[PDB]
Amino acid sequence: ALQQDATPATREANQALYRKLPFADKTDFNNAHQGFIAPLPPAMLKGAQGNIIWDPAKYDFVKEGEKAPDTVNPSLWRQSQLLNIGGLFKVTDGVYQIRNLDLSNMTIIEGKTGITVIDPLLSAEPAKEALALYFAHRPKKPVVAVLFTHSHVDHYGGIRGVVDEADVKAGKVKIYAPAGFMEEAVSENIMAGTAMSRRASYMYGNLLKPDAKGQVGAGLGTTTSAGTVTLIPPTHYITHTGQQEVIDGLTYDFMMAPGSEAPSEMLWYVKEKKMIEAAEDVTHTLHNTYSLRGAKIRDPLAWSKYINAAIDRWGNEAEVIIAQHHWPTWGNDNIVKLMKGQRDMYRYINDQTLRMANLGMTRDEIAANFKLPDSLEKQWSSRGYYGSVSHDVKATYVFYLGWFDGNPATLDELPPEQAAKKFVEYMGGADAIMQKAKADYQQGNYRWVAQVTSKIVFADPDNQQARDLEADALEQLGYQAEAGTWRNFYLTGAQELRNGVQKLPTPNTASPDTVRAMTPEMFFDYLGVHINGEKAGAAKAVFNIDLGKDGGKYKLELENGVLNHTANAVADNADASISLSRDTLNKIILKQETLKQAEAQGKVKISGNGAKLDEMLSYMDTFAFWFNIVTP
Amino acid sequence: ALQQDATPATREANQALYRKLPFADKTDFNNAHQGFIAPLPPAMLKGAQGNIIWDPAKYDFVKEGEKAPDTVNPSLWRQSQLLNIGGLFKVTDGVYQIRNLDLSNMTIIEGKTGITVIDPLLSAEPAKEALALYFAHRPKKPVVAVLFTHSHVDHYGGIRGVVDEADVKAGKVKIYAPAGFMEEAVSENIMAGTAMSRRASYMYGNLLKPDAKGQVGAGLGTTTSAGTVTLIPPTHYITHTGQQEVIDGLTYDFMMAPGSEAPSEMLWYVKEKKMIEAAEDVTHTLHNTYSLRGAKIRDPLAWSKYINAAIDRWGNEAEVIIAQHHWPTWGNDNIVKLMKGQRDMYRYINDQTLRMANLGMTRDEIAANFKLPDSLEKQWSSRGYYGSVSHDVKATYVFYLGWFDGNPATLDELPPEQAAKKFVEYMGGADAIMQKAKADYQQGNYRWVAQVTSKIVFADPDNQQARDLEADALEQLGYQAEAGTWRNFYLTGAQELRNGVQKLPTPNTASPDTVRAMTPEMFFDYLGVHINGEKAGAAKAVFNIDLGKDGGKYKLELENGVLNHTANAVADNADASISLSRDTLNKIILKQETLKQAEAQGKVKISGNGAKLDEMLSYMDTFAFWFNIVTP
Repeated sequence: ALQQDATPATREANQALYRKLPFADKTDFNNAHQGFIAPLPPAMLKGAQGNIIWDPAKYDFVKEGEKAPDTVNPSLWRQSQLLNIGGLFKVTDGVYQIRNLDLSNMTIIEGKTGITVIDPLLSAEPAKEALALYFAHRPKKPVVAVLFTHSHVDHYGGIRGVVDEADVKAGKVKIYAPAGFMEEAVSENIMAGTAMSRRASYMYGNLLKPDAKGQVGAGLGTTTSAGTVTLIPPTHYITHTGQQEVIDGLTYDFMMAPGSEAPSEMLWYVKEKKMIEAAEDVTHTLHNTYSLRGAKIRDPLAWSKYINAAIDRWGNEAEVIIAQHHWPTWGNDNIVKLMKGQRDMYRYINDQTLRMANLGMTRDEIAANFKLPDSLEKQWSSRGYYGSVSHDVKATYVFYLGWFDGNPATLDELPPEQAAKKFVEYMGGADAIMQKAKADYQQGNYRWVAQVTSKIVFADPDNQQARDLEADALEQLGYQAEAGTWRNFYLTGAQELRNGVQKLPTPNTASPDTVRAMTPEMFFDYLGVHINGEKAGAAKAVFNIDLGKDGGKYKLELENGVLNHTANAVADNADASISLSRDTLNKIILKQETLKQAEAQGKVKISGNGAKLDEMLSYMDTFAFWFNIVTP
Repeated sequence: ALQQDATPATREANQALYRKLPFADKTDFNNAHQGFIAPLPPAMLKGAQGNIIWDPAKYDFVKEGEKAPDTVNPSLWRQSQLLNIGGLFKVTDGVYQIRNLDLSNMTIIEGKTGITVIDPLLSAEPAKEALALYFAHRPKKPVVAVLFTHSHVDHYGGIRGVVDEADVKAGKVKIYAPAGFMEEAVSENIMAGTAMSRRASYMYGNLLKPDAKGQVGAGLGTTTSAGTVTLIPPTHYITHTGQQEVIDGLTYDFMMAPGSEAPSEMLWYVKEKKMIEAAEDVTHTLHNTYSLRGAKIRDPLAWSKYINAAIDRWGNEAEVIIAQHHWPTWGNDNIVKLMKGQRDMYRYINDQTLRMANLGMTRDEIAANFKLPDSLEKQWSSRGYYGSVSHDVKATYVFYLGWFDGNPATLDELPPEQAAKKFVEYMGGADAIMQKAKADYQQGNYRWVAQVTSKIVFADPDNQQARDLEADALEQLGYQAEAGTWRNFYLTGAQELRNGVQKLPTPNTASPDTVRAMTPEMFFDYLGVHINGEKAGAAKAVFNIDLGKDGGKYKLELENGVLNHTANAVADNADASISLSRDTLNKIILKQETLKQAEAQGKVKISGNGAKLDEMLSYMDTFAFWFNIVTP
């Protein structure tokens, strides 16, 4: 089928929102263009081959002055043109940012000796063209210190595109991260990785075409970079909310996330610049509450209290605020106005969800009856371009109560494919449903049209008349979607409903630096996820692993279709004892080497019944990427 | 209230489970009867106003020898007759337990000077009689120390029914607890308290009659006591996995749960008795993963590693294991066997749910294709009597991925009330659904019958003919339910359709010891949850709270229907300033006094616009306990 135009119902709904929000307030466009020095270099970025790492003109069709197309939400169109305002910018005296060279920004602070780089993007190569752009318009100076606001891959992924590890190991450069950086940075997307990355293709529009009926943006940033993920273990750690550090003569007043355990989130304030580093916490969008790789950040109340603490502290004298994802704000009364609204927003999501949940309302009907106060709804900085008030309220309900709404009629519901066939039966077959869905599509009830038509699709994936009608309803819901994430999910579902899943390349896997940072317990947990519990449910096998002076000894127990691991343990009844170095284990994880070769070359000694080890490894499955999402 | 008999489909499903499990293995009954000394006093434990705190004959119809009724699942009935084996028991030389005087047990260990009490039950009155039943068969000695295993009301609720706080301050009694006991103990059922306690009435069958057609047990125990909930703050804290303590001559080797820097749960090993304290973490049921009042404990993988760490430690020399629930185990071979089967189950739940997730399966689909190995299926200690495999597996998906399954047709559905009206319309009305659902009922498809019949009831709560057919299907699903919590949920739901919800009294919310331990920030958060965000959206007020030495000052900013609070701050221009003692505030929180009554006695002074305070307080709703669960 073909991509349809906007229906009268969609145009009317988009037009109504265009007259609801303060579109006349061009304050954001003025802050975004402020301090502009130079645009981004014109050409794309490639790795060894022609694989595209970044395209500085992927969303050129989102012109700054042009009216929103009938197929794009007028609010998302405004954020997307505000988003593509990119280049090298000057925030204030001696601090500079490179925007729209990734999903996030890169901040460069100048000191007495050299420069300080903050959040060196998700990949090394975009971080390189960003630093080379800064040095194309400012004096050449050494990189003295690097900072990590969060402990996630979109904050540290390009560390060695800006600094050298030999200079970090030689003490020439320092890296500052929160105390629990290493424990949080590794665990981001390891256990549910394949499910998340396939979900991410829907989320960031990688399967869509950048035009008025497809990809347009992601809200928090334009799109993600696809280069090399790099990691250097930090050298200096911030431990408490009252800590202070002197970086190149500049005083950094820090503040850890709500005094939890090994805090992984960080906010600071340069006293001389009067500048708050908002990280991802104070941005110009409602946040998803998760990270780029699915790791959760915090709950709405903790987010709101995190901001309220940063208002009582620094609020009376702060004159600059910068973030990892958007443009700065320069007025003190403007900055407090911004934080105050962000603070109240997250507490409203938290407290009003708990109120209606205590009143007996279920997850979906709380999100329906959720009305924002007039002063918050009109704020541009809290529009759901990345997150969404709808699914954040639903997520807040599932935070306090379970997945279960309490109604026993939903405790053991039928699975999607079983229920669909029973739904189609009770509605009199596909043709009967089609006759009524076609009439609900005229009225613009695309949410309900998409819902019943999916029952036909899940009861019969071969019904192309239904898949096309569901895609049509999915497309209009995407045309009205204000969230770049919601729009990408809707249009990709419409794409794979008309055409089917496309086996595109799968941008490799884990990088050598993330596997190096990976801990042995995680690798053993990683192995247990691949064990087929059905095939291995009757097997028993015990192994001993010795990783030497860089890892230690581990006792592995396979039983009940389960792979347990215990550190600093040796089993006398081990079917086989394996002794290899961590470097040899790393390149085996990187698929750079096989276990069969490393054993034959003497890199792995397997003492005992080697047949048992091969038996366990045959119980392990492989995770195919392109699995069905919008279809069974 | 005409409750049906078991259908042929229900009898088939239950009998199939009988030929599936090792019912001939009566090992659990031997350990349940081991060490019996005396039964519980048959007299009921009545409250001050004649209320029932505990009934020792509540489940006398659950006889150990007789066969399970057709309306009770045979596996659950076996667990329920095991649960009613209560009284004073001897475990090993010098330690004793009282069982079935509460949902949990009370352990008493004899030292050189007196006795040591562990987990003094849920209420003071049962704990008082538990200590009396012990002293009815043992030399009278003073209680020397008290240990809390978890930081929840389930474990400390009856501390002062066993100990006097005067002797605790005078050093005559030491109260041991995990490091972060106080922070975790208070933040349980405060925010979503109303919703959870109402859902709890479904879970523990308090609205059902104790007979074969209704309430048979709660799996983890029979039921909960309804007495005075008390709390005395601990005196000695356990902080690390290596810490050792000599308590009344006996050596305790503690182990902390990993994850935080001040955990709230702990296990220990009494060296001189070769005994492991297993808490709730190694019992004879699959656990809910949450606590008694909703606060979550662990994910399945953390639960597995918790047991596994307690296996590496203490594993090969333990000769006795006791728990806060169920019966001990004595053979060292049997102890490791019990712990290993408990460990591998929770890892199986975690690792196998992530495997099917990475294969693209959704939450409800994973639970439907989830199958255990035969070695785990036969274990009695892993059967789902409290928690269940189905509901633990679904919660594990939500633990890693969100509530959203990825299908865009689920992202923005209709609320349950609007979707139900549209579903019934597409199905040709209620009577068309009824005729299909009546036939489905006779075919045994009770899960699907309750699902669509719920659409009728949510579209028309006054359709008593549908509420009956849904009740019939919910009733058969309860007769087949292996979990006492699921059975109570299914049967309480069917009861509230036939007769509706009968607003019987109220099951007591908070007690003075619980609120007195709350922090001022908690009361302000508790207040912000009650703010009706739509009556107070346009409202604006700033208040100053001063608690003096016992609390300090607080600035209460109130805009956008949001109650912000900031610690140790004053508002330069506030509507009113309130100064009162924390002891007076606790009287206002507990609804013993009001701020108008307290002000009429000079305890609260208000300097400013008191009528503005009266306005903002008028915006707060009262949470009705008896809200609708099975109907809108």
